[PDB]
Amino acid sequence: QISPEGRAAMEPIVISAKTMLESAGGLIQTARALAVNPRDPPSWSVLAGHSRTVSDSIKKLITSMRDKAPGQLECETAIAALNSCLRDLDQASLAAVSQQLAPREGISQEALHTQMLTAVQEISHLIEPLANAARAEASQLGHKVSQMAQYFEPLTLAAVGAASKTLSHPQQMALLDQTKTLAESALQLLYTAKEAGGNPKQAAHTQEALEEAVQMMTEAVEDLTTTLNEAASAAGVVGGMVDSITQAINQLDEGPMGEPEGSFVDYQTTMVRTAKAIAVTVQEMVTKSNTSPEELGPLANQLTSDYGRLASEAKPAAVAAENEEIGSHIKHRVQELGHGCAALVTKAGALQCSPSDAYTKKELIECARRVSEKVSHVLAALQAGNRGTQACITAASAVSGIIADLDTTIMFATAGTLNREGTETFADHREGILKTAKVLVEDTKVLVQNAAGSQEKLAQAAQSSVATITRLADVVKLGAASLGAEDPETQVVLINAVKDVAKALGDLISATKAAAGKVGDDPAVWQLKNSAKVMVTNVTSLLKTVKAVEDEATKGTRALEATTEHIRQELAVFCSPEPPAKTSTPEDFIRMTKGITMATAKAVAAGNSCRQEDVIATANLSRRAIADMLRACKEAAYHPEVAPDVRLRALHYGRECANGYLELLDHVLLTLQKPSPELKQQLTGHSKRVAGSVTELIQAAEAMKGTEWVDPEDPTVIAENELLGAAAAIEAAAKKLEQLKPRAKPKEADESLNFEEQILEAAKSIAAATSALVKAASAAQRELVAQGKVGAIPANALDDGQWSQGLISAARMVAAATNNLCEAANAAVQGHASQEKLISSAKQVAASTAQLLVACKVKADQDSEAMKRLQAAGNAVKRASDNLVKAAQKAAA
Amino acid sequence: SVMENSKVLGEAMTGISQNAKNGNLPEFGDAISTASKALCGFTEAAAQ
Amino acid sequence: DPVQLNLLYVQARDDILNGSHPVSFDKACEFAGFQCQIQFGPHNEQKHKAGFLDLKDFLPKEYVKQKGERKIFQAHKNCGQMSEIEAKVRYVKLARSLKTYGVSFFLVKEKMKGKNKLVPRLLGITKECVMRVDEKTKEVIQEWNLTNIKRWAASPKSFTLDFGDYQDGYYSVQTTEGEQIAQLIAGYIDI
Amino acid sequence: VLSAATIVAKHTSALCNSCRLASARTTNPTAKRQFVQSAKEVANSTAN
Repeated sequence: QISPEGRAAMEPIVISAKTMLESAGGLIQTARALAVNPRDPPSWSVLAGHSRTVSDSIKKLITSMRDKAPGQLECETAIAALNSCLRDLDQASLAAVSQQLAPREGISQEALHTQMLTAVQEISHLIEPLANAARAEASQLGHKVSQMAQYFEPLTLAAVGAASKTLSHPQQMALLDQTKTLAESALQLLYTAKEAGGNPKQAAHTQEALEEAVQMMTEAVEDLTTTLNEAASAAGVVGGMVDSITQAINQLDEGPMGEPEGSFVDYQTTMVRTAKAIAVTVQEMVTKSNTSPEELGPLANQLTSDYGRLASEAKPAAVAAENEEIGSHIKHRVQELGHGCAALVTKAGALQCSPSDAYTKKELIECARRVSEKVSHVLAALQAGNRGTQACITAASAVSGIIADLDTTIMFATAGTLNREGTETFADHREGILKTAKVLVEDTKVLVQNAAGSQEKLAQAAQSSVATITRLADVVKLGAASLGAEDPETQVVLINAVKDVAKALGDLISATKAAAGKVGDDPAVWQLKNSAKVMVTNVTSLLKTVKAVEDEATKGTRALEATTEHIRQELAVFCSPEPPAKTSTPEDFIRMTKGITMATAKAVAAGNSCRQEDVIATANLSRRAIADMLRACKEAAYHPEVAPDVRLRALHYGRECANGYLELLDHVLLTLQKPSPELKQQLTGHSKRVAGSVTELIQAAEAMKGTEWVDPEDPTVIAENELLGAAAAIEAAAKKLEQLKPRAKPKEADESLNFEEQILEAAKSIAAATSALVKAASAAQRELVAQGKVGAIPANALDDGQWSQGLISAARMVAAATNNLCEAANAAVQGHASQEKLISSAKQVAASTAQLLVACKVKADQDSEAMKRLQAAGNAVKRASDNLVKAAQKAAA
Repeated sequence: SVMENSKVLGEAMTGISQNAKNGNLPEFGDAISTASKALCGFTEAAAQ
Repeated sequence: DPVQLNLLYVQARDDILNGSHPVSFDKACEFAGFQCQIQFGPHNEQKHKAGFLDLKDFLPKEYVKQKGERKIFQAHKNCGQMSEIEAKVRYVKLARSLKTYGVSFFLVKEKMKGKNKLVPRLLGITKECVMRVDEKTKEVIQEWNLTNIKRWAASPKSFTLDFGDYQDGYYSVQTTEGEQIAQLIAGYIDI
Repeated sequence: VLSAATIVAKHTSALCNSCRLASARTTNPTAKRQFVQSAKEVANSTAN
């Protein structure tokens, strides 16, 4: 469409342009006569007059392009629009902090929240084309700011109405700040767009200021998003969030946007994990359906935001697929789950307003069961496609739980709960570890043979690899419990041998993750032949670890060879710069740094005693310390508050402290080779050289601290109050199962057999033991504050405050795991239709139990007055959990 | 694109005139064909 | 006076040690060198070595983790054979040279302009002017006359300053003691 | 023959470049499927 107003504005440009041709028309024909006659006195007078009519039209036409100013006048009106709305935010902040502004009783909160949500959604849809249309078209710049600046003037008017009738005073002021943050981000976006003007001649330093303003607006996206829908999820309002399913649907109806930069196998792995997360989330809401319907508010809103992540991940899936028939088969299955979840949220939102209603609960049961069968179809087509390491995603999630199964077992011996079970000895179970290892090398050998081929032999070798280690980890627990609790240190080196093998096995499948049916000339597929060769040296160390325990002359000699072998696997990727996802405090690194001073007293005195059992007690203490220290040297380094110049100083000091300790680990090998005391005196001299790197690691940790304080709170104070606070919480969790009546109602009871009575007596025996276990833990720390073993000095408070923070956590994580098991036992009697949930709830309640027993035994003994009550009741927890574990294998299968 | 032909046709105001002062007819005639082509890109830019 | 200026030096040193008087890192190192010049007389390079004394008596706990005492010992080389009274005079003069002396200072948490981030700042109030001071550099970012500031409002958690049309935008901070700030502002009734 | 064929083979790549801009911007997947074999049959005609 053409506008006559800009047509009249562009019309003087054609005036000087057409008269330029008029000055050029008479010029050449007068120059045509000059070709015949070179010397004519009136000809040079009119030829200069011809060129003057050109040049007078030159100066007017050139300055008209600079006096055009496209998009310059319209952005100035957006400045006054932003200056007006900011002054609206000024006086609203004055009135609401004084509570003097009268609200509007006619208008509603959730009606205003629906308007403000839709306002930002139309804003956010314009921002991503705005950055591209900035540099491309200068007339589009004034065009888009006419659309954008007109949005904020009723949006601020909609904001001041909801904030006036907002009851919560911290919530009534936080909405003004993010709108102020949204306004200034668009104001700096106005500053970057006006200064650049969409000029490709202008340099890229303005373009980096544009992309900074892109992330400034993207910051204003998620701040305004999460603050308002969660406020709507505080009520039972289903509006906008149900439209967000449609707003995820219409982008799928747009079709393939373009060719993706990532691989088809990369986005397939991101889909199957997010599809696994939403299936257990709605199954969690089955438990919260009849029990606590008020908790269902932000649960579906979390599922609302995750479905937008699901649609965005599935957006380049069709183009990345080889067949459009398979790719279009995926995209409709997303909307099938989108239709079912949309009925799931709006029925629960009315159930949020009506908690006493039970028919909507039963109506929510079937549509949750419908999408459970529908989510089986969104992965069966992925199973039909040979592309995608779908078995490897199920492999890595399984062996992480096997690692979590081994996490319970490494804390069995350190707490001392792993007693000798019957007549089991090391000679009885040494071959079952190795006979499984004989098939393990053959499973490792065919992994590089299945590097190129079909998906059927690849997924069969992937599933048999998980079946190998699960057969291996069960006989590891048979061999670890066979040694007895009297010598716990050889139990630790037995499990940690196969634990680092499993960590090497988890990295082994990650080589086949990027290599699915592909060639082997790539170095990552050569790393599939190299990390397996590392695993070959680990599975033969597993042959040697069996040979280490069975004798005593080379007991700690052969155990330390596998200890130094494991550190070089860790130090290879530690020297490689890898930003971790987890953020660790530097105070946790200070606890691990000061622990080497106590570890040097254990390491040198073991070599001076020349006892191979004390070397294993050193090698278990050295490997456990050096593993998390290099993790704390990597996770705390990439914290945003930590300065980026001081983190490589700690990475340099952390590398050479491990290099100074590995040489110390090489010299205590010579102490096992040579019993001369002259080699023992060098261990005292080498201990300060590691401690010299420890003191530099301390001073590197001193200059990295982004927090204002070296410790958040006092360590002994909050550890004591949360101890007795969680002591009554388990007793409150113990009476919950007795409060739960048997499900006489046929509607809520999915399963009503007699094994629910076996679960309930197992859950009550969990609840009765943990009520006495936490009182054994209540007398444990009360003896720690009476005898005074953990210390109270402020210098060691950084070494004990992280333990005191963990003493709060592991008591509350026990209080959380006993809450989630009671949440599982609430779902067990009514029927949860999930076998793996009751397995995971009974395993984590034993995992937190050994975690708190480890957190209690730090700077404490195993045979205290309360620790022996922690031992007897802690064994009563595990024997009740494992009875519940085997009952959970048959529960809802 | 305007600033290209502004210096070309600005020189061609003196380029086609000085050759006619000397009578350099092949030099003047080639200067017209370059100035005409410069006006072709001038008009096609100004119309855009 | 060698006694009253010494007492003012002791008061300023105590206000440094509790942190009520904000100073930059180089000024803290120079004041720690002056304090060592007072406590140990003239400086000898053989006497001061690594691991000599703890910095908790010379610096607050936010400055003992800087690893700069050798720099303070380098400041000891800036001391030399300076006498005690001249060290007191230079301590009081460098204390009065900075704008933080005698000014009511409060550590606050503010929101960044454009960025959704919490940043600590310092608010310094006199009888006639208020100032914003950076946390790291201890530099006066912006000044505001009392006559130009129109109104002020407090909360149990936050505080704001209305400047009217003289300044675009208000000043919002998270103060747990802004009620005493507004009480001191209302105490400036002398026009 | 050879100089004019280079001008033709230049413009066939412009048609293959135009089909890639077309198929990335086409709402209809049927014509996008035809856009794949469009530049393919250009290469099937030109290289022969």
